[PDB]
Amino acid sequence: PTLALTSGSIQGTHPEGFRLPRPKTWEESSESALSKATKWYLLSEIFRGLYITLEMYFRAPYTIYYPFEKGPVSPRFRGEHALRRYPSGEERCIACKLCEAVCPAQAITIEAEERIDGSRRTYKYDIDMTKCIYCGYCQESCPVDAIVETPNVEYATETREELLYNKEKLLANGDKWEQEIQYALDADAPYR
Amino acid sequence: QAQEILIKANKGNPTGLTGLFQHPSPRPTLITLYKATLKNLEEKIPKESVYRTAVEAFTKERLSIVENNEIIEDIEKKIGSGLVEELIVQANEEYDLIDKMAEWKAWEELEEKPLDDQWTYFGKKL
Amino acid sequence: TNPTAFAQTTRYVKDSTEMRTLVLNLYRRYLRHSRGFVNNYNLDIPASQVRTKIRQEFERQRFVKDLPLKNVLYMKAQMEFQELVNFWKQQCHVMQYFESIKGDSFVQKFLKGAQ
Amino acid sequence: VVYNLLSVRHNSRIRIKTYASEVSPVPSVVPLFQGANWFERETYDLFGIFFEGHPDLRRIMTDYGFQGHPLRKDFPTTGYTEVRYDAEKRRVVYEPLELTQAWRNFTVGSSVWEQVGDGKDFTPESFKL
Amino acid sequence: SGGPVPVFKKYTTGSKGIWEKIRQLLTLVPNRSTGNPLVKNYRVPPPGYYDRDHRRNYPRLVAFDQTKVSGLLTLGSAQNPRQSVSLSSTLATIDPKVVKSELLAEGGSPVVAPSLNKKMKFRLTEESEHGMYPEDYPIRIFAQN
Amino acid sequence: ASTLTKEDVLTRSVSVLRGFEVKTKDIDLQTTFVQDLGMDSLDLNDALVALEEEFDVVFDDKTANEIKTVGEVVDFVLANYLPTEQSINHTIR
Amino acid sequence: NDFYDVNDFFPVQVDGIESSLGKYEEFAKDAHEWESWNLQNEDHPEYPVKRTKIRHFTLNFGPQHPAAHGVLRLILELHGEEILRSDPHVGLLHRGTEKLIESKTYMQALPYFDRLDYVSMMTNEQVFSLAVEKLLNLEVPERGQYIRTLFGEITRVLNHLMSVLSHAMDVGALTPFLWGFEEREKLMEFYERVSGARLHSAYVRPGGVSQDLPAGLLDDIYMWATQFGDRLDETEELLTDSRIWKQRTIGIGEVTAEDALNYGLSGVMLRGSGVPFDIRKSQPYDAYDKVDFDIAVGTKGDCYDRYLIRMTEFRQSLRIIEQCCNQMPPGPVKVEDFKVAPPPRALMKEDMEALIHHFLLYTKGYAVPAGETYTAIEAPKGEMAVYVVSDGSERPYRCKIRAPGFAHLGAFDHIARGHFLPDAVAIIGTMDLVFGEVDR
Amino acid sequence: TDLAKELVSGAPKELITERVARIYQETETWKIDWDILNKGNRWENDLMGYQSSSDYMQGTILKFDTREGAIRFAKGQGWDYYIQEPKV
Ligand SMILES: CCCCCCCCCCCC(=O)OC[C@H](COP(=O)(O)OCC[N+](C)(C)C)OC(=O)CCCCCCCCCCC
Ligand code: SF4
Ligand code: SF4
Repeated sequence: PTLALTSGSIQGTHPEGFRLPRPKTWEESSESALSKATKWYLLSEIFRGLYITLEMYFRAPYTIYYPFEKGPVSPRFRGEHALRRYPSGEERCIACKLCEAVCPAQAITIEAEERIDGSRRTYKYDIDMTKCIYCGYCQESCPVDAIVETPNVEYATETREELLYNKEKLLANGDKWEQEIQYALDADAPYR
Repeated sequence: QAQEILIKANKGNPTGLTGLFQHPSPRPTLITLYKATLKNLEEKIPKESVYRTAVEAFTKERLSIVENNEIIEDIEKKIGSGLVEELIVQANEEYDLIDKMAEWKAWEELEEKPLDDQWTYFGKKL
Repeated sequence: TNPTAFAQTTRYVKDSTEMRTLVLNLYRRYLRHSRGFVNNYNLDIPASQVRTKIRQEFERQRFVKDLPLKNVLYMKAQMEFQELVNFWKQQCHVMQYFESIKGDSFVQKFLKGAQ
Repeated sequence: VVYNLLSVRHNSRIRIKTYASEVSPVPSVVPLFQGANWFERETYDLFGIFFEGHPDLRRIMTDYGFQGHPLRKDFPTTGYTEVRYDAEKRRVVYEPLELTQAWRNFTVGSSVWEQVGDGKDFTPESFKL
Repeated sequence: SGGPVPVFKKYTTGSKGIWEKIRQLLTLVPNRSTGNPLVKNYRVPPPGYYDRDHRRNYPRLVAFDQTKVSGLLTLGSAQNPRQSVSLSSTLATIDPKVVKSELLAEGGSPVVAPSLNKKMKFRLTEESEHGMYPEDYPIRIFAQN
Repeated sequence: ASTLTKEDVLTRSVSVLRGFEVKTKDIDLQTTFVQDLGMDSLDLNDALVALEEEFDVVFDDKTANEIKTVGEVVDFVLANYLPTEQSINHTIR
Repeated sequence: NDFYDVNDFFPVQVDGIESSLGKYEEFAKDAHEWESWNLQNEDHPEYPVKRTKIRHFTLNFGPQHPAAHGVLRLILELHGEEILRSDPHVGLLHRGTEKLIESKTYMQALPYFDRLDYVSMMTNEQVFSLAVEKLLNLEVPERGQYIRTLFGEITRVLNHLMSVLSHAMDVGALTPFLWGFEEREKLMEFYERVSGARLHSAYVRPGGVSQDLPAGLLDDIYMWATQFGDRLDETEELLTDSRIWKQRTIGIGEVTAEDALNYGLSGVMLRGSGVPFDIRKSQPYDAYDKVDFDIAVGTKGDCYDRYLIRMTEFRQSLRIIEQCCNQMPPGPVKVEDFKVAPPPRALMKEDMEALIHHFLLYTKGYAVPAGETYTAIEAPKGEMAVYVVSDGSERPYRCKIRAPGFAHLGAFDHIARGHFLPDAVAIIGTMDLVFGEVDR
Repeated sequence: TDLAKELVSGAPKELITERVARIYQETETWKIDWDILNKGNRWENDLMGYQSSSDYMQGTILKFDTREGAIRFAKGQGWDYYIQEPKV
């Protein structure tokens, strides 16, 4: 049976000893007047605070030396978008427009047609890196792993126009970063 | 008749919850305010109003349990609605509602009827 | 909680005549602060110009008819008063507020592109 | 207009839902809860709903002098104007909207079939005819 | 139980040689580490249909208005049987013995608001248990009991 | 002290009134505002605010709908004229 | 009025003023020069004093202040150094998130939630994931809900380090800020190993998580746990018992438990006032019922109490991390329904059924059955909740987000009234403001 | 219907006059969208071939439920419109 008879609940029941005890008065302090005055006047806690800070003065700092050293990276790192390529040389991408649909920021622009050989490829593939959010749905959406994000981050540019990646810029990165992307994929294959 | 009932104190011992001082003489003051609640029902709220029946279902139940128990701890535990100081608040603000509910005449028929389409979400009737 | 300077409760006025008097006092309130709006926002137009533009603002929409839509127009105009008097809008917005603004024949619109 | 309430005492939540029109006012819940003083200003700013009895209702989320209430369905997602800097005026000025790339609409290839049906009832039998 | 733990049980850079004994004499708390991770262990090897369907059986959306509300007190229930039909008139003329079982619970006692989780029961704890601040600090620690 | 008299208000009142579109250029105490000068709501407010800028006296909401003649405004300024408090430098030195 | 403004002793009737050389009226037209002939005493309460309403010193605690966690035009009206009225101007970061979600699918709307609070990411997206899961009527498997509990705690440590230490830094203690930020760098490594990006981990998706934990992550998570235990101790060395830290915070910003409920405060600024309520307990979710932990409740409702609660939240969170590492179950990490989760790439290219759902998931998205929901979770700031209306479409119809920092900033006027300008910084710091979350 | 609600919606003056909204039906519900602009609806950007636009109502579609409900809305906002009856 519950306390619904009294319009109460077991939830409304505060725990035993919930209420506060009586507050102390000046005659109910353990440390005598002289003991409290010495800590107060001689700055006992501040001097302890100083000493603990001085402990850290004799410890090795965490600082690393960029750009001579880099911080760690993971095979799942999401960085510069890049268009991959088959070993035989033919482009991996077959122009789903799965790319243009998933992209949350609408940073992917694809236009495609029949190639001369007839195999389905795309002649326009632009990424607005100023509009992208480096979400990662590029890499996840590809049924042929054609678009992947390299572990690169050092590509800051003077003019914003350089941040509009057309197909050739994406293909240049795909060749330039191919061996590195091999490290990333072959180290993340089991978990996908 | 000019009376004054202490709802919450402004000084004294804390009660865990901030800004909620310990009530000096809660137990009879709870009994007084609980009794004054039942007087307010008999003057304002009609008989068939289930709100009137719902007030007595716990006001009489609690107020009876308060009187038998003479320890402040036992009043909370069996009622099971928090501290004694909070139990004062629950009785007091419920008393005001009896004044306001009667003013609204919330025992009557639905005052404003909704239109046909108002409570239908995306075409399919709820 | 303490409400800010030049605040009014949002009330659904159920009288035609009371709304008439509320507006009339409001129009004077803008004119009383004519000197301030020039000095606060450093506007290029003198005090008489602001009153001229304020009058052009108040003369513009005096013929509304719906009381339920009268309160809404009085509510938001109160916010415009409160935002301006409390010096909340930036300097640029007031300068561009007064800096806004005859058509052309069909041949003129046909040639360049119309709309 | 929705009202989510919390009962720390009884450990439950409730949802008061009262309709409102573009012109029909809604009484303010400030006299009950002072915590809706900022939750109502957001609702007015993004919808234009007229709240009756608010101690001070005004813009809280949009720009000063903004025109229109954005969270409406007829309000375009891109807005009506965007700003830039005009060197001759020597100030940052509003201007009519211009998009170098328009918001492509991909809803056209949506579902043409039914997705979900009635489902399985779970109503306790004490609340049936 | 999170009691004090020595320095040599924490995966961190330590002290080798007499400097360990120098550290244990100067440092206020000898069982704290410098915080630098163990280069020899930490990150050493780098990372290189109907039977199973429920969405289609989602609970339905049913709304109960004054018309259907009145029907439960008069006709009864689909388990224990007993247009615009207004409730207010029904409450004005109906048997209170219907109320004390249908509209109310436990002899007319008001229904306490249903708990989002019944088993949220608290107990006050003590310093020797949770290892937190002593009593003078102005907080108290609660547990799930 | 209040150095304004009735004539001083009356003499300077006309010049402000001569600065706004008035049906007749003859304005005195007996002259009205809405009738003689043909001023509606918005027209009359500008003149009333203008006299606030020269006479430095604020008109309240109670008198707003209760103004009918120009003599009343002239007499009102005298009952509601004070010199602005001068800082410690101006007063005593 | 608007531009300027204008008794005990008996009103004494004195008439018939005379001098020794005539009457008052005989020399009335000459006595204005005679300053000793005036009849208006300056001490009289009814004496006409007309003074312009010169406005009080209104400093702008504006956007360009290091104390601000964003762009906040905090219009403070102060006389002397006390605080009379405060009117925060939020909106300087209104990106219009609620407007944009209505035009994007349920999967595409997830990355918006990591950008609400810059520090508590996986908790933010957990509340939208739970909201969609509640509507989808699908439940995450066990190992999925344990990953969300573990990274629920790590996120809380990440958020509280930003909240407590900046609050300590804004007071003036620069050192604890830098000691803790190395731990955030150490904790952000865990985010980057599972998801890929350091900060905005679009990891907790509706229907479990994104990808399984990398091998050996538990070993590295646990190893940090042993070392991290000392990091709080040194933090408590320079803050907890220091008298300067106590002075700056004790009795500063007193919030009553009854009044905290009135303004709808939640999180630390509701247990600071004494109410022992916690959402992780009131509504268990995502393997929080399995673990055990102690909540902290204050007694005075001031900044120092909320500091102690936040410090306790460090150790209690570290307590769960040990339990989550130990009690980790095996199995899947996301619901094995191809309609709400991508199929594995080993199977997408082998099974015709797998490829179809991969193609259909990313072009049209999954459809959420109609309804409405309001799921609230214990965010590090407080109660964060989303109101989501499902219109049977692959895009949500209404997405209102309850930001705990939004309501708290509203109660700034109630809290900061009567304190001094330095106490304004302490009050803001203990509110744990992140104006990305405030202006969602 | 008689209410000049356009003074409270904050919409620009061009929506009342120079724009036309179509009330169509794609198979159980009705929709409203605005007809395209004469010129400047879509011009090819000369930098990257982006589909630029000056029309701010191109991406807006309102999903209604019943025909008379849509017509009520269009009259309420003071919108010029025409109705396309679907073929049986
Ligand atoms: C005969 C003995 C001679 C001693 C001479 C020295 C006295 C010095 C002052 C003692 C009193 C005191 O520091 O007091 C603390 C005062 C006032 O505290 P309060 O307002 O009383 O609050 C306390 C209320 N209690 C009594 C309930 C606790 O504020 C402070 O925290 C000041 C902090 C000063 C920090 C300076 C750092 C410099 C470091 C130098 C080396 C690196
Ligand atoms: S990473 Fe994501 S946001 Fe960026 S271009 Fe690819 S799909 Fe778009
Ligand atoms: S998903 Fe892959 S193949 Fe398809 S369009 Fe994108 S890059 Fe090309």
